[PDB]
Amino acid sequence: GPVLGPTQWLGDEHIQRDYELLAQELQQNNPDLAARTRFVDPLIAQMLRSPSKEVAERALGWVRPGTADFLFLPVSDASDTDRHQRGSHWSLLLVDRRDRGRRVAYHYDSTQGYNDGLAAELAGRLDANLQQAPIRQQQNSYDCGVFVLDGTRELVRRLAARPDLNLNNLVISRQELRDRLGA
Amino acid sequence: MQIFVKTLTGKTITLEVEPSDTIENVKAKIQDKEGIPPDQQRLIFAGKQLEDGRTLSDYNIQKESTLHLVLRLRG
Repeated sequence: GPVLGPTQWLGDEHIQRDYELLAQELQQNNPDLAARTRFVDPLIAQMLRSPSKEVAERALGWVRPGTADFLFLPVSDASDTDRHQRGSHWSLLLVDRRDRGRRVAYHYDSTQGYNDGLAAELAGRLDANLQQAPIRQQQNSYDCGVFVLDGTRELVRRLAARPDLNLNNLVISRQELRDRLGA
Repeated sequence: MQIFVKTLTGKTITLEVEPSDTIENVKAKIQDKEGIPPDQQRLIFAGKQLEDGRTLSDYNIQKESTLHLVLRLRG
């Protein structure tokens, strides 16, 4: 699996599984771009913003940013401490490090501004300037994780071709995601 | 043998385990001390999530290793 219902919120297990699928696809079709790219585990992305600097530096060592051109971080607003606050929203941070002097973290949030506080924390930990980037806004209460996953896949397609990072025209498909995870 | 589980806040949980212990067994041991149900836990070692069915020895986790605990996410 893990399988996903028609209106089910995505968990970290769904996001990580699609990121593993994508990581394997990219290393097959574009191994050079795949070596330059990190699809960061959502749990490791939360560790990156930990108030414990020893936990954050461990997470940094797993991400290996110093050799990456692009970091894709799913951003959850789950609490660091409260077992009963496991998150309400997913957004996407793409950190472009190609210019090692002006790294930028593009924040794609399908509810604009929702996760901006956490996005700024992550960008600071990654030595990037935060910039809100356009993505189609969600039209229901359950698809933010699908925006994160399909936005990631669309950005990967655009990075392979030379560019346009405007995701206002993003078309998402929960159906295609459920098929990917179920197969 | 002794292993350590590090929390997102940097707190250290000390567990007593065997190499034959499954990851699920380890999560139960965390529940025994912290009260967190296993279904909420994820355990990470060397950047990889640990599957409930494998043992510590499967992942080459040896005495005094540190694992990282991150609770499940949803959105």
